[PDB]
Amino acid sequence: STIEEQAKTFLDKFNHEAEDLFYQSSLASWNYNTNITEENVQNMNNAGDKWSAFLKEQSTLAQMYPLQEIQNLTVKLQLQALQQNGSSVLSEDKSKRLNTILNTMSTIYSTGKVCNPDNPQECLLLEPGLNEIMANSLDYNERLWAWESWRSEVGKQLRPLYEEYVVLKNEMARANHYEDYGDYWRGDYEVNGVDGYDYSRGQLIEDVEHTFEEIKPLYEHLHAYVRAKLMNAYPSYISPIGCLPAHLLGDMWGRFWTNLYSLTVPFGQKPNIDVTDAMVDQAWDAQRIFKEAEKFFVSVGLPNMTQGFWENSMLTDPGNVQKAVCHPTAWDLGKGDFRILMCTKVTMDDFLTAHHEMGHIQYDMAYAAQPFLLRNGANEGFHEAVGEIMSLSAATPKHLKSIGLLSPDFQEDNETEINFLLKQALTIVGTLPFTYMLEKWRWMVFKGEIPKDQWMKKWWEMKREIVGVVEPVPHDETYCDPASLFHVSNDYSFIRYYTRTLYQFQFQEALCQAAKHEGPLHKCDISNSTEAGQKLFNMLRLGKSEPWTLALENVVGAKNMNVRPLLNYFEPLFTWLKDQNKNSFVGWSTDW
Amino acid sequence: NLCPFHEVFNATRFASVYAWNRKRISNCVADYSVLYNFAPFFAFKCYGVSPTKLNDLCFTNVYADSFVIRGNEVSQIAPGQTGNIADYNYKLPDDFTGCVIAWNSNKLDSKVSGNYNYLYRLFRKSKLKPFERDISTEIYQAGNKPCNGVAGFNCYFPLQSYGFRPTYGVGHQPYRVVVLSFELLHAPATVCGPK
Repeated sequence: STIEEQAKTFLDKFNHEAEDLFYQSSLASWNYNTNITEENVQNMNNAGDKWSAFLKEQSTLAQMYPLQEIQNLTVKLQLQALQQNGSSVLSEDKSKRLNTILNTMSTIYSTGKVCNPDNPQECLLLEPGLNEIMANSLDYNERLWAWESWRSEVGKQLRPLYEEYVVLKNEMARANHYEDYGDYWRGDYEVNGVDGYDYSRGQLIEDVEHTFEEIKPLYEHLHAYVRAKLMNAYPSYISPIGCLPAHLLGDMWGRFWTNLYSLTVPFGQKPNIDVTDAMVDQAWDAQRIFKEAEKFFVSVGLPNMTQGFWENSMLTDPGNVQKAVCHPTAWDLGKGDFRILMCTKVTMDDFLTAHHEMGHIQYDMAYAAQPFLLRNGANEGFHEAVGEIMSLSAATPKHLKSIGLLSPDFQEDNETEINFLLKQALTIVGTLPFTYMLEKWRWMVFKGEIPKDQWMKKWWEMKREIVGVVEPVPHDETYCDPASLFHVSNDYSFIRYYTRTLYQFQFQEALCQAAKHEGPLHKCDISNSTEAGQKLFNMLRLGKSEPWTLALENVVGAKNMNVRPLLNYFEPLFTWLKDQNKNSFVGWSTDW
Repeated sequence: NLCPFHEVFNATRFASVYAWNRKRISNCVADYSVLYNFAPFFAFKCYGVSPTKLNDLCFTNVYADSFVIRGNEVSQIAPGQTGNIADYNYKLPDDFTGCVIAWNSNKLDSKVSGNYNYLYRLFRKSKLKPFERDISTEIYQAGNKPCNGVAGFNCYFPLQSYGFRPTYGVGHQPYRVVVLSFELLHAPATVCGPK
């Protein structure tokens, strides 16, 4: 007859049934992912409904228990994870309506159909066709018309759905004393735990704003260089003292830049370091491709994937024997199950995604000690960061010729590797102002300084003042742009991407300070350093148990976000990029 | 006299942890060689006896137990070690004499559809005495004022299921374990070593 101990007993009773039903749900999800048959669809739907129903039942059981002044500082965080009843806190009619709305959101994003008036019946859709047209064609007017028409036909139906989405989710956040849905998303970063390691919302948005402020000049000079190369290519319609439209930015939305590599490459006499010619000779297969990744993780000190998981995992697409999804996934089913699922090619893009997925699996090995309810990263963004650290090490020529893969004569020099750093700068740097811009838009719409009707002017003003992109045609509320993203219809936040970038650069700086291989950050390796493996695995095993601030103290010694690793990594570029970038206009003009 | 360890180790049904099968040995001279002859074993570490002195001393009585546990907690069956299966289901003596055997049973003691057969108990009133066995509906009535005995809200059942799937990984697959306890009471002669 003790009450805190009774709560602990309830925690045990929850977690045991939760794990042995979550395995049943996730195995059915994997069976759906293996062969597409309606038996698997029915099994997955039934298992998911069972899992959600039981989760709601222990959620009610946890909500009935008192929470005031109950602390082991670990059980308390488990109950903070389990207190949330979901969207059924209000009248359930509006919650079911909201789920129906989200289903409509996903379907209309999946069917964002646009066709030309010349051939209305013969046309292409968003995912397979428009992307390859953008990545291949360089036409100004055709891409502009396709971009504008797609955004108009999307925004005409995406405007009111979001407009009455925000008003409902305001009161949904007002339940349980939160102020807005952006504040709820920032409460994923909340640490109301042990004192001295505190973390709240206001200094979170302050940290994001400040870190972007020290990010800003490097993006500004990369933007100026990119616009200089585009003016070297296409100088006619756009003035060289202003912004550029988004439909020459390599993507319709602008959330990537890698498609501009072919247009904006300097030092073109040396194509990039490519060994794809040599698996005509070495004839490497995907299973042993995984085997060098496993040898890499044993080399740094981390444990290896157990032998049974080789026949658990799917290492090759089925082919014509049946159809399946082609998406690199790291399935942690539960009960110590870890599978890798992708349609495996032989190129280094597949090798790099293999390293990222193996990092995901290895982190999943690492936090296996904690209970089921705490089996996520210390924040929302360590999963996509741990694999991203391993993505950097395999890229350098030193790793390829240390394992003897590269021809020995290449190595590195003064003339090269700018062509390697600018590829990453197009991959990594340009994403950060875009994610900061739109997520600040969404959070400050939730803060309410924007009127709900007038969502276009502060959009375009912030785009000119942060990422420097100009609309060529003015938009009213019917021509709704920001809802057209992939993740807006799915209601996902992008802070995981900015945070994973800053975090894995801090991790690269940290793990290059415990490996003795000293130099500029890009040409240093993680391979075979036992102290580095100890520091990394000390971070990795924590899970959600201790707060993420202490998790990041375990490796770098700094609680908050520090962009100095990013600046040091991209500064070998920055000694040269701004020097070639001089004698041009600097900054964004709002008039253009 | 050869007594059949062929029924002790190799069988069809082993019970769960809350009811270990207690088998007494007092009328045989057992061939202590199956530990090398049967199978490669997960656990041969044991506090009690050494493989050299198993046959040297004339041991008068033997007890044998068989059940199945998780691969993570094979080392948990030991004197001093604490946890929800050691000190609540099967507690070892502090200076227990004997050697314990464990083998992976994933080959046949696991169903792909699932095996909701074995159970384990999560809470007695306190840590149970070693070699104390209970099989009862011990409904841990967690009432702020008590659950009146059966079939209601707030009434947490003691025994938790032990679901089994061969798709699991090492450390969570089934691992059956047999223990051999050796006793000499203030006793006459019942069993002696072979010549």
